[PDB]
Amino acid sequence: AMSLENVAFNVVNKGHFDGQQGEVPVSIINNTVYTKVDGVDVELFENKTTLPVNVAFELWAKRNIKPVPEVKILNNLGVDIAANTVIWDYKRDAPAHISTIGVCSMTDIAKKPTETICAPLTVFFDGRVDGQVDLFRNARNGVLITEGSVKGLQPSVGPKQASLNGVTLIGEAVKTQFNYYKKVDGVVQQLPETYFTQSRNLQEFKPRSQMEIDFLELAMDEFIERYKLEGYAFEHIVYGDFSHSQLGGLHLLIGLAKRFKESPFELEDFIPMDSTVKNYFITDAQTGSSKCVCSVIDLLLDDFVEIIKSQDLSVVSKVVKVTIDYTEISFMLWCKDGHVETFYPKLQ
Amino acid sequence: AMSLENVAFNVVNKGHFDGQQGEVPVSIINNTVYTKVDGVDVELFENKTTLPVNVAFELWAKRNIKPVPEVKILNNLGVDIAANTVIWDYKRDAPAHISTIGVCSMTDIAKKPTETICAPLTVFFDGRVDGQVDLFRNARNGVLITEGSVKGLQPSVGPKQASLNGVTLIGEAVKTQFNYYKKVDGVVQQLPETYFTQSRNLQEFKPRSQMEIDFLELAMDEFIERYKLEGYAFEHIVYGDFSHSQLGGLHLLIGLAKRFKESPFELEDFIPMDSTVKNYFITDAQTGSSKCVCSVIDLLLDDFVEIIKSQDLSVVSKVVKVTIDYTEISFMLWCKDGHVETFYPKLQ
Amino acid sequence: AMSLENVAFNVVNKGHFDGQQGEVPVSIINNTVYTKVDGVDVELFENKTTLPVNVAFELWAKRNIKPVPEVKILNNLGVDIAANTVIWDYKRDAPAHISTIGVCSMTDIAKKPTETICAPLTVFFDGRVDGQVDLFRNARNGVLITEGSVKGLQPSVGPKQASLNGVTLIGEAVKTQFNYYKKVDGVVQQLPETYFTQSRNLQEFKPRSQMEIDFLELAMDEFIERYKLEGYAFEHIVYGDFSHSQLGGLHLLIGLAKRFKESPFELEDFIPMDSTVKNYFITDAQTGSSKCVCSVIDLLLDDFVEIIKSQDLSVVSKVVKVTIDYTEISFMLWCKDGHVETFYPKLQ
Amino acid sequence: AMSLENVAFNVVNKGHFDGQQGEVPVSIINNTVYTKVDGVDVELFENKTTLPVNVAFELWAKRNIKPVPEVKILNNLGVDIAANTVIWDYKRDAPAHISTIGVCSMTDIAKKPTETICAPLTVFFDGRVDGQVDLFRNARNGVLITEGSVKGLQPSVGPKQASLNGVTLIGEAVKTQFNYYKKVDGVVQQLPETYFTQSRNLQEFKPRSQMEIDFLELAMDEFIERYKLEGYAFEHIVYGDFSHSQLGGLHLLIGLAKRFKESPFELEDFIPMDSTVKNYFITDAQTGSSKCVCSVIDLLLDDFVEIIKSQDLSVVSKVVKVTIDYTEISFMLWCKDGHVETFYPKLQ
Amino acid sequence: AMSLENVAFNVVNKGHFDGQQGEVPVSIINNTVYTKVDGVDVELFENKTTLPVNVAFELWAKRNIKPVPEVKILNNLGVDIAANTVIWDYKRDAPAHISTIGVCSMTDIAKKPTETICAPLTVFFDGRVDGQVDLFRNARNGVLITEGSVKGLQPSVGPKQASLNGVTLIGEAVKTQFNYYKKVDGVVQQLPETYFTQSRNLQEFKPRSQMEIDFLELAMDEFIERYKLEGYAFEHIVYGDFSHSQLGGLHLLIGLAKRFKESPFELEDFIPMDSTVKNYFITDAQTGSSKCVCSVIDLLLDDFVEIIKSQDLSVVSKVVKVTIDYTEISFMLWCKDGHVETFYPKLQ
Ligand SMILES: CN(CCO)S(=O)(=O)c1ccc(N)cc1
Ligand SMILES: CN(CCO)S(=O)(=O)c1ccc(N)cc1
Ligand SMILES: CN(CCO)S(=O)(=O)c1ccc(N)cc1
Repeated sequence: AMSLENVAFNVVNKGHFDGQQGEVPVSIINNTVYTKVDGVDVELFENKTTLPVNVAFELWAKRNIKPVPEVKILNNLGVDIAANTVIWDYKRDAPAHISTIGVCSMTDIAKKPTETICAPLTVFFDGRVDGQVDLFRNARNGVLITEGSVKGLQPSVGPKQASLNGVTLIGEAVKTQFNYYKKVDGVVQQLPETYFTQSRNLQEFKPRSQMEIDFLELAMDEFIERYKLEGYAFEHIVYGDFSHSQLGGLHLLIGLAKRFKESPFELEDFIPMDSTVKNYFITDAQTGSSKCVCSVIDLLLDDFVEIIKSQDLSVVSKVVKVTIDYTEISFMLWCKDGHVETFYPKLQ
Repeated sequence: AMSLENVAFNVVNKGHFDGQQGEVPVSIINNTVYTKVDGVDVELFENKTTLPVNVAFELWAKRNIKPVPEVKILNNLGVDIAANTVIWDYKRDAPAHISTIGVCSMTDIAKKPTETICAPLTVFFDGRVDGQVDLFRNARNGVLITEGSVKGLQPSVGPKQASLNGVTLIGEAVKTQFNYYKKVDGVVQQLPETYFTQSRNLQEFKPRSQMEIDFLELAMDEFIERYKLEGYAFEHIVYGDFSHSQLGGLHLLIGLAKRFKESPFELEDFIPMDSTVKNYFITDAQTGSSKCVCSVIDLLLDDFVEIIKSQDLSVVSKVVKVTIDYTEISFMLWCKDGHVETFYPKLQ
Repeated sequence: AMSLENVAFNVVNKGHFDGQQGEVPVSIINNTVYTKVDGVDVELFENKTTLPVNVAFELWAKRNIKPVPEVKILNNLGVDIAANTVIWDYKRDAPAHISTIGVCSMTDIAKKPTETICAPLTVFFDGRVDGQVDLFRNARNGVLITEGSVKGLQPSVGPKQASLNGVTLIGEAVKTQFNYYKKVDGVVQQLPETYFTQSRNLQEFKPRSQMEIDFLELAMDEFIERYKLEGYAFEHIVYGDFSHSQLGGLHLLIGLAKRFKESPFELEDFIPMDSTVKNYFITDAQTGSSKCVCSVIDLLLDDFVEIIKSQDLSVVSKVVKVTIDYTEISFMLWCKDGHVETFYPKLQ
Repeated sequence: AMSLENVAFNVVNKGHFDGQQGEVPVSIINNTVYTKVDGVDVELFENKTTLPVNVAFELWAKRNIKPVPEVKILNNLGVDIAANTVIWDYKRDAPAHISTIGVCSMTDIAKKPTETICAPLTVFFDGRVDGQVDLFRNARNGVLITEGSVKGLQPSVGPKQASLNGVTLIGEAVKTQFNYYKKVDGVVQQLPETYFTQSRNLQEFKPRSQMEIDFLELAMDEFIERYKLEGYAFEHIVYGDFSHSQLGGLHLLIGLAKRFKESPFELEDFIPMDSTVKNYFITDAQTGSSKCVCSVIDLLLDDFVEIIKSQDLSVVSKVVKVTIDYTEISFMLWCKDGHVETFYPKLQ
Repeated sequence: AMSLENVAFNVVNKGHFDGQQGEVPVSIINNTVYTKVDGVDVELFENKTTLPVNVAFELWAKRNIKPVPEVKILNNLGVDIAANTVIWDYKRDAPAHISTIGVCSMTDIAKKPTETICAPLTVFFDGRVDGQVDLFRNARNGVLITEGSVKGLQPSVGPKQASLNGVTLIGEAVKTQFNYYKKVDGVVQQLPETYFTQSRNLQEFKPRSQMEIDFLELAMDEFIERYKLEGYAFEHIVYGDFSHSQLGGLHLLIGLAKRFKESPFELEDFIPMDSTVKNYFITDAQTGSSKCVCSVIDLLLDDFVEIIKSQDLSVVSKVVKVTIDYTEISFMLWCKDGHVETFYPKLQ
């Protein structure tokens, strides 16, 4: 017996939709949901989605509040819809998937993921919910996550981190590292060897290796010497070049974090979504050096060093493909006289 | 157990709110309420009120679908709020009253009209509903309607006509003529002797007396002769003068109806609401004669003739007060040499 | 090379989208599309849909401007989406279908109806367009219309009338009568033997048989005598009973049309969409007789007479199923002592 | 001392802005202006313009309520802005001009038309207002209207009709025929010899000559015989051809009016504005004959007959330029063997 | 002579409404008020309220700019409306009270608090304004604040802190500690013994006692030992337990502040309003420990220690009622073997 007033009752009393009975008075004005509290309207939700205000409110109330894969991973794995949950995309303030299965009457395409309407879609299944591993076994297309082993199915160990209510974290009190499984047209796929992005923030960046601790503490020249990175263009690629009007390199989040402690800068996130590679229009406040499209990836510095050291440096320009977050990322490698000139996630 | 989905269910299945159980999918987008029918959104309601879309939808669904007094009568009697019903104002596409009593959680000031919050307000009671005559007896301020006598209470016979779902009519299959009662500060008040407006439309005007039949059929000079109206300025007041740039007279709806059959004209209803006297910005299409504020009243021609013939015609200008629809309507009477020059509902 | 400015250019210069090249200045403000003409904004489109303003504008510009089946027929046949066209629903001022195939980048689920995404959906195909009959042969689910025979496919002759730019008409200069075909799960289905609604308006109703001419011209008692309709409750069912507060019968559009010439009435279309059976909240202006849900069907009077005369009148109450516009319409037949009491399209 | 509350006070008490002092409570919600009357909000204005709601309300309140030139004439004369008035465009429910001179603080580019900002703009002056003829003499660019002669200035007699509060009419109680004057770059320009459109409606069309009376009353073949119109394609051009899927001709409003009495049709006004030539997407309800862009002009039939009879009929195709409403209207004349095939206002 | 333009003039020139004369050009677009400055629109106000944009703008301009009681106190005391002022609720960006008395024509229910309409409402009076103490003496229901003594009335010393333009502070240059008085149905009430919340922020929390200084500086075990808090579950209740998926305890703002210096966390304020007890959906970033509804109260640690040490610890579960900010707060006390297990502000 779903209703706007009941969804509102649950939000007010439980912090989210929890299947409780009850109603609270609600008013909708433009794209905002209010509730009456002692005779005054209190805002419960502001719709930032392209869905109707009351439909978006319900999907937000019915969001998954357990640690879930980051939307970038789900997208990279080709997920179209989730089974009996809503993956809320906090970077977009909107549902990660357009349609639902057994969640909301307005967005439901089916009540159960076994309906023939779901057959052409990659359905996301959560092995932590009863019967979901079996639903994955019967579905033609799907992605499954589990905390433990699945008999007969060989796993792909996912990232250490997961999103819990919009907070990306490596769980200590909860499990955030999942086993990933995928099926295309009934066949259990073999997921590829992959690197993972670290999902760190510029403001609260923390090193996750001795190489990363040395990058943030040592001076540019001490570091490049210590890790035998001469001829690998880390001065340009990682540290960044701010001497010309166009900002040079600066494609790794750790290099942006090192710069951030000294001089601030503006990052215009012109396509605000979760993605393996992010594009920013950067303006350096100290120098005035800027770049319209600066691609940034948060790889562990050790992983980036491994990737750049595993390339043939004898060709002027070439595309280097790297599996990161299960997807194929194309990089542009530019070399001269056997040394790197630049290496960046290809803008295509 | 009120809900948006339940109100929508009742509208779809019952044509209005009928206390039935059930829910239908609803989407709200801007000021419109839609419901999903075979996968497509079908509009159920467009909010034209100053209330939130879902609140206005509920009050419209909970509107009184029995013949009820016209909003002009309720306003003239000082009604602030209705008891356990919504009087819908079809001329404004909005509730006739701001707040409610036992109707909607968002607009309710009380569940029962006996709450101390209601004491200062003139509450409208409907004697056709059980216990409402008693609630009027216990209310400090109120207006009561009934189909018959209430022991000890001196009645006031109201208009022949009532509004049934926005259609003003004199009932043949339903009763539309009510007894009216009013109380101010605990004391039953004697309602004045009053005339009533006829509530006719310009497009579908019908005569309701032999004098009105003679006005519409006979020529101007022979009607004035037949009814001894020489010196009463009916040529100006009722027929209208279109020879000058400013349109002369034309203050009785019957005169506008007679003109309408011959030449069309524009009536700009610049304050669109139900009222005993209406003001229009009129432009005559045939002549180009116009008036920014032309006050119009729909009195039965016999009643207007009686009012104008009961005036002392020896003073240049004076205010003539007439009780119409229970309210005092101030007219401006202008005379010269014992004859009427003009008589119009005085523009306040 | 689709654009808002290009769609606007075509609307301004061609009256609709016609694949022409060019751009005109456009401004979007709230739900309205304007274009600059001699320095002033001229409204081109007001969005009444639940789609974004620019998306709805494009689908409306790309509407089918040839005679097409009425949305009620397409709905009754289970149509989900159209192939490479937009069926515009003029009764809802919105696209008849949510998604598109090869029409608009925002609403397209596929470019060609052969994509696996379309397989579960009943796709509408138009045999008047090259290659569409073959696409129907290869589609898993679909409805096809043609002007003539398709080799091997057993036809169903559809209604005489079709919708041309929102005008329902029986074509004289264009063909409006189509052959209909349907497929479910790869199998051509035999469409049932069916009656068709006449799609007439109350305001401009025209008789289409001598029985209908006799109904509108003759008095009630002599029409019933002439057509041997004694004991068939036409006085209640077709003519309508306005003597009580609840309006009796009045379920055939011809009966509403006969009443309309004499006395006006309000029809509140509370679910405004195209459907075989329509529900109205009716209020009779002359009597004040009303009904919250009055189901109305526009059958040719001869067809209704045939249906009611083909029923067993020996049971108190029973459901009578009739195929109209390819759908099963459930009627409620009430009898007493071998005579009809009432017969109405059963309110579901 | 301009204010929203003061503009609202004037609208409520005077029917428009009349420079009166006073304030009324106002509420603005979305694009609508309301005022409180006996505790309920009454709508005063709904913004249909691309200007802010309160700005549009003020310009509408300050509209010219005297007979003024039709917007099509002002546009054809190149008018950009009006001096100390607002010409309200009733066909667009918006101001005819973007900016103002001495009217509203939000839209004013100047307080007086003599400011240097106005010099490049063609300013409209009204000789009926004191000092406006002199302001035209001192303005670099402008259009002037007067009721009589202006010493030394060679006049142009304009149309018989003018717009009074949105009603186009030939004045009997007011003057609607003006003398027209124009200046470009300080130089008074000679306005061309011109025909005028009649500005009639399809629904209330009235003949304005014996030829027009004969067109509406006589049958096609006898009207063509009586007025020696053999070989002039009036059967196609004026009467219209509804035998094929594409509607033939039908370019004169009188021909559309003759057709309208017999069979109804839909005219989709896809560019809703005032113009000498109008374009409609027409669908004939009786036949199903239609045309995406059907250009229509309301010329007096005598004037159209004069234009078509003054053409050389010896060339296959050619552009015929005719001055109508002061603008050059390009027609397309198609001939074969010395007889007209078609003649239509050329679609630009 | 109130107006939108005048309110805007005052905001621009005085920072708020100050009764000055003058007007500035204003434009309203959707929910925003702009003013023209050198030909460009500058935003003055964005409506976040459920009132019309211009009405909300006026009440915000007319807000009380002196230190005033926090809305939580006024709510706890049952205040319905303020006398001749607007208490602006900065936590909701809306007026604290729906209606006004002598402030704005759109929201005024009366001009003076002595009107009979105000009789059933608890009116807030400010003894710092002339005549307000006397108005409290004559009002049936009310709450009065003063800086000094009121003859005959015994006072209730309120919190040290007050809100000055949305900044909660203990005044050094202004007086923020008021004497509170209340009247119900004409009778001067005796306000109860109460604790007060401290109204501190998590980001800028400052200790206000030696116990609070010791809590923030010492380690958990040193503190619990020093203040003899063994068996009082401060490890769970105040410090917080982050070892399990559900976050344990953490109900006092000081404990959240201590945690905040070490590890960040997300507090989803799902009912954003001023209240004695606040509810947050908390997610701990370091551990991933979370709780949908975590009730938080900012009591001085000494006050919380006093409350928990004054309870009978012999019952498994019981409701403990504590007067905080004049209202009764129910806590849930859970004990086992004479020791506290948990104590939290009861979620009811
Ligand atoms: C409860 N209030 C005061 C009534 O004593 S009110 O909410 O402000 C209000 C309610 C109804 C009307 N008609 C007007 C104001
Ligand atoms: C692609 N999708 C599922 C279809 O297999 S959909 O986008 O959610 C959708 C498309 C069209 C209709 N009619 C309904 C749903
Ligand atoms: C002042 N400006 C330029 C005029 O010289 S303007 O504001 O941009 C403008 C004013 C009026 C019209 N019709 C067009 C543009």
